[PDB]
Amino acid sequence: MNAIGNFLVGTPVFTIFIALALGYLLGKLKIGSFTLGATVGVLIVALLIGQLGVFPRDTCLGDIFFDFFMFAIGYRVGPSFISSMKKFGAKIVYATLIFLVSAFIVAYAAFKMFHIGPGIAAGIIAGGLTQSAVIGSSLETISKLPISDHLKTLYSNQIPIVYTLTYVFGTIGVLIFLRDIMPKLMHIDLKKQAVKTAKELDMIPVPVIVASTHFYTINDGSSLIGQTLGTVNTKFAKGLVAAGLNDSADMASVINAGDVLAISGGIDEIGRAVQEFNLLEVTGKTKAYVSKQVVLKKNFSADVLKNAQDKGVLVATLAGDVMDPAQFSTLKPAESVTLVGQKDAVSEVQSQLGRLRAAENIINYSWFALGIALSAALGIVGTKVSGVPIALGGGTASLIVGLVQSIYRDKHAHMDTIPDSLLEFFQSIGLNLFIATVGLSAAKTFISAIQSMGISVLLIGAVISILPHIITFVIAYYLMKMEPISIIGAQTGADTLSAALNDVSERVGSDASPFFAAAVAPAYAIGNIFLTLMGPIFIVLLS
Amino acid sequence: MNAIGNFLVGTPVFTIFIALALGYLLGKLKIGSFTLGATVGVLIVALLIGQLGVFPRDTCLGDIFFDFFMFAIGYRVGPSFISSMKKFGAKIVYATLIFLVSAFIVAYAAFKMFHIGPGIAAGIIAGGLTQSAVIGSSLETISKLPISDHLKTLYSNQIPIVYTLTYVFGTIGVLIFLRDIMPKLMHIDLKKQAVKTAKELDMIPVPVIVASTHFYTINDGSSLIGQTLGTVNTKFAKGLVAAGLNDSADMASVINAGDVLAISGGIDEIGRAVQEFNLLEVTGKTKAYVSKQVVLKKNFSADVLKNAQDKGVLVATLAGDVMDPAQFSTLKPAESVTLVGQKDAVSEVQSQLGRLRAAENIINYSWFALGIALSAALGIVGTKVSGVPIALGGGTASLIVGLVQSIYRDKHAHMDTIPDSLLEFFQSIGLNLFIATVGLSAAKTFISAIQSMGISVLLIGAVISILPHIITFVIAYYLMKMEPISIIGAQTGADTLSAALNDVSERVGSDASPFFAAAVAPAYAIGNIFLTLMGPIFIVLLS
Repeated sequence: MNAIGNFLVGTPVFTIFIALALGYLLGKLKIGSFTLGATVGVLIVALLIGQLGVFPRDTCLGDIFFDFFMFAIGYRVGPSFISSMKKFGAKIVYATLIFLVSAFIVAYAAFKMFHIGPGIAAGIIAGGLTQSAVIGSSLETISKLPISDHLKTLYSNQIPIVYTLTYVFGTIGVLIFLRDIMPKLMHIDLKKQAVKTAKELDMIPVPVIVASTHFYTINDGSSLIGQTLGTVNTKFAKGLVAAGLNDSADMASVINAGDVLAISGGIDEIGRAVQEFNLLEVTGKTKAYVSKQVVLKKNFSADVLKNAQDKGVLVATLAGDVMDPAQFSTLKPAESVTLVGQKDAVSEVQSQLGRLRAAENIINYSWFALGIALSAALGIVGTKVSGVPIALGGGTASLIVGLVQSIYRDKHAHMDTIPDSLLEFFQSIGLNLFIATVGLSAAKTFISAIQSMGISVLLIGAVISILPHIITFVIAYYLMKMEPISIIGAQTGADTLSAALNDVSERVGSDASPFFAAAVAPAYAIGNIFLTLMGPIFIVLLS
Repeated sequence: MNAIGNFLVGTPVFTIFIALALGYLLGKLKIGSFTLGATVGVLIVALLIGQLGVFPRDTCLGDIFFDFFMFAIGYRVGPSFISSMKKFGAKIVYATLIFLVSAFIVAYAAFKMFHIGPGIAAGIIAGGLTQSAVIGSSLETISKLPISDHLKTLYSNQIPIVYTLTYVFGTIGVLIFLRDIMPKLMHIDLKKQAVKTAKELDMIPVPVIVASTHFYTINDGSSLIGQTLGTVNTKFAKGLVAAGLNDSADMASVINAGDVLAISGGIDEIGRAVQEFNLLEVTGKTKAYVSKQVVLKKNFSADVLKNAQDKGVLVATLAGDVMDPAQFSTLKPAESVTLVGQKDAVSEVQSQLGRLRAAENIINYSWFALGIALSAALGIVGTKVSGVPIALGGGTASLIVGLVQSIYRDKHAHMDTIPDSLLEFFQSIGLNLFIATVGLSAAKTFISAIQSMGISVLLIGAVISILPHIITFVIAYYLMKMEPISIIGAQTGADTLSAALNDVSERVGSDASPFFAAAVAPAYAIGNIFLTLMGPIFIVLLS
């Protein structure tokens, strides 16, 4: 099997993209009502592939794709972050500070009970709590510690192996617990509860009747013949604007036989007018009638918005449904109205109302590249506390950069934005590629550590990974009376388990995935910082 | 400036994603009617950034993104490749074999005239003809050559520097020549000529009247009252199918007052029926009426397709427009029909006609990953000819894999496909990232080679890069009577200038970009192979 092993280690792209192809197929497997999922299928396939030969750890593609994934989450959760935090931000920050202290207490108790060594303790924490930087901080701390050189070398060798052994369960077992067992224990369905919580806020509006233009043709003998376009437009009720005879929006032309009288507004109102006047619909071939999206200026005038109907343009909300005139005063600046009608009339009320909103299909390459560059530059930033180095790291820096960038773009919508399909693809493939890389990097060491310290360390790692979640769940749900989706998001952020984000978001759906990411984000930063600090203090205490 | 240089070299992601952000902004600059373009803006910004400090060449992100770009082109050009090759494939293969021999003749003549050394000759060819593997093949050949060790070392040192000096002009000047000067010299507009050539084939159909369902409400006193749904459906002309009273598609129910009579078909025909019966349109709230896309089976029955109208389902082409019944016999198998109507009736005729077609919005992660893995595995393949190693390489292997994968997916459409927006984003960012990486890698050597061999080598490289294009253009347009877009595509493929693909495709537009890529692809492979072989023979001849 030396040929297969040599080929797989020689070509890294082939291995990481053949573990990402079979991994998804394995994830699509459904047993009963339980689906393995893409992340668990990739972490299972990558280990088996990595058993074939030795694979060095690749920090060149995996880290960049993880940065892309974190930026995708931060950009997708941008607009709703403030609204989510105003409702549930202090509860989440009080649940992130309970999981961490509970994990500290449980780890200390187990380590004291089972006389666990310092290196094994730091490896177990780094694996079960799914924080990789713990190994580096522990290496630095054990280097500083005044111990014998042989003991320091032994601990520094023990740390990576225990981390690799425990990390396998700390990604599958914890994810299964907080994704399948947890909703059942809380007597709720993840999808249903997330949708209901998102409906409690203004996230998912009902589909609205879009207001459009129909090119009706006037037949001879109609009562509309012999009357001006302005007269007919005034005679029409709200939600029915005459956009102009033929291709002209002038208000003084008379309706002679053989002319097209384009009518804009809602479907039911247009149908009532059609039944009233016995008009015949014709699929008119004209490019002079359009719907534009206008971002209102800082001092948008109410008079022009009110009189756009008189000018011949239908004003509507961004969704597409026509809005009541009383809403005109209510809405705002920075709100995006939609102007529907003739080109000449829509290009003037827009000129007096604000500026055109950029469509979602266009991709802002400069915006995306600047976001990635600033994410890297901010992840560089760090500081040392009590001789222990900490930093924002790729995850936190990318999350913050995505948040601020999306908020700025939402505030000023005249600039283009990265499409949601692209953001979803990056969110999916970025985390899965990182999981594949780390699983391929650590499979032989995992099977080797099955033989030595195989059972005790694995079981203690499972206990330290599972028990804090249980106690924090009991405290939050039975005493702190949270909502289930907030509990799950706060725990996922506190544990710093990025693998759970993709799976829980895909089970929730795109409707409340922004709510889940918003719940995760504040917990994620505090969990990252405290878990990074968790290793060195444990090493100092135990040894 | 040592702090800035150290930070930029230390963080590679920051540098390559800050040269990709300012690069696009510089590319958006428009002077007169000439736009620099994204690729030239990135190659200009990256050189200035690379003058700050020394940057090692990164083959980890740039090569993978180039593979992604080539796969994106190969997948986008998949379905139309055979149709394009049947019309213009031999002309393109006869223009790829003229550019290469012309370049050989011109390079040999210039090298003999100016007593150009072997290493400088190989570097000039590798730079002007934009083929990087030439430097490696030349290094191997000069290693084999029985020359003095000092002379071999001198040539091996000279090759990279001359390549770096000449590569700057061989990407900007040639692109400008074949993108701006060439259309003007051919008295055609690139966009207009490409659109006309695509219209000559069946690529861009005119927008078609989509056939939909309108939920009309029957009012009291209507002539439709007292008649069965089947009777009304038979009384309706072609293109008007009664999809069922209320939410039931049964053919025997009578039309009582207060019922919704959903009518499916074309807008103008529905409007004529509305004028005939004075029906009132209502935005009915029902999810039981849908349009599905059905891929016909190998033995699709004509009888069921003909009688779908009687059953209560409108059959239409994949575009959306209703089709004539005589077209039913014409168709097929593998053609995708569209069935519009009630859920119960559409889920049965589909069951007897074939299988549902997968929507474009869904992304096939397994398909994409398998494509990338097979691209890498095929790029591994190679062989040696006359002691000179050649291989398919990333470009050719990825192009072939994308072609075959897209053709297979088009043949069997029941499986999902990678979205076109994602393919476009990869095609854009993949090449630009590679350009940024190579420009950052070679800027100090470029400015240094400005001082030594600054003018003569640069001018000879420009001549060898430009003149073969001119003579092959004259031969093709004035004697071989080609079309302009085919000439441009064949030259771009023969020169193996992947940087021109993105810019010419973006100027052409998405309408005929598949035609341009199809014209490029066969030229690209032969150009790659012959340019790879071009170096060693020149070294052997000159020295």
